[PDB]
Amino acid sequence: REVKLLLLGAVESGKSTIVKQMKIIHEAGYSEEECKQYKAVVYSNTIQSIIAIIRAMGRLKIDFGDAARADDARQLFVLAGAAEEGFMTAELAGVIKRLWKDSGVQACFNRSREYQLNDSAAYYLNDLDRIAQPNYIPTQQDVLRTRVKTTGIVETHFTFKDLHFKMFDVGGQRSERKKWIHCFEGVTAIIFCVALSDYDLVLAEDEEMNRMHESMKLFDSICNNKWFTDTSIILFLNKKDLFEEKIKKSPLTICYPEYAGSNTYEEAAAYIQCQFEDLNKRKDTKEIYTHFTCATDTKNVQFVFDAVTDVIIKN
Ligand SMILES: Nc1nc2c(ncn2[C@@H]2O[C@H](COP(=O)(O)OP(=O)(O)O)[C@@H](O)[C@H]2O)c(=O)[nH]1
Repeated sequence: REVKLLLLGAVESGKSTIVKQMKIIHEAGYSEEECKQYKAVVYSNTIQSIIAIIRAMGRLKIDFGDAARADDARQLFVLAGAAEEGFMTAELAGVIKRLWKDSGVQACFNRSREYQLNDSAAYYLNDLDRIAQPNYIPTQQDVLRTRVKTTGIVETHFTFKDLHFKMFDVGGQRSERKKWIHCFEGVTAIIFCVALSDYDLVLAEDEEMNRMHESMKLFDSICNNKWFTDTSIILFLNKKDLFEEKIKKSPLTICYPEYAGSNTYEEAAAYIQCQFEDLNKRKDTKEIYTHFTCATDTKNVQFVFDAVTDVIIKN
């Protein structure tokens, strides 16, 4: 039997990451010379992250801890504002390192909810020593942590439990098209991704438009959509890892001011699940299957997928 799966969700919820995890787990996986192809993405990802923080400092009126840093800030734009592709040298690596390490820079970094910063900003920056190497070759995790906007509809075929799957990633924009989406009316299952860590984030261009709400609004559209009653709805409350760390310093009340529980991972996460599951009108007939995930964690996606597949077979 062939199972069709449609990944839906806002931008940066983890869709391509899950697609990548399917290749790694169910297919070949990323080869040494396949990883080399992201050597660049990794550099580009890293350069942009640091530039964003440095650029935010001004916007937020934050000062370097050391003034000799301003000379490094200037040097970053010279090396970056010269190259056209993501590269990496030893001088560049020094600049970035000294900046990363700076107190004023760390201060701006801890107020990242105020600006737009790649989630993996910190990961690449804390391993610059390693990714900066002359022969550096990205690892699977480095590839799973990259950030590439998928414009087209991506798909994958893998086999699992004598079942052949066909995953479709349409992206955020197309998840929205109320009409278009109709072309997918018979889908076996739909995996809807939500980024838990977005609760205290604003949607850039909109800057006052909370993202979790935007996702909540989209979940509502699909969930209660005529074309998917016969379609299973799986909810991946993704980024549980960054949520665990954020929740202990950024209250849920920022997202849900009516929240009265306490701000612990267990209570707050449960509050988010409920808010989503409750958007389901046909709650009588239709059941939503929720899962807390970490798309970059291959062990998690695997355990979790085994679970998803066990449900699809059952119904
Ligand atoms: N820490 C962390 N990073 C994640 C997780 N899921 C995805 N990412 C990162 O999220 C950013 C965007 O994810 P992506 O899968 O490109 O999302 P898409 O826009 O929905 O396809 C990338 O940097 C991903 O590596 C997660 O659970 N935890």
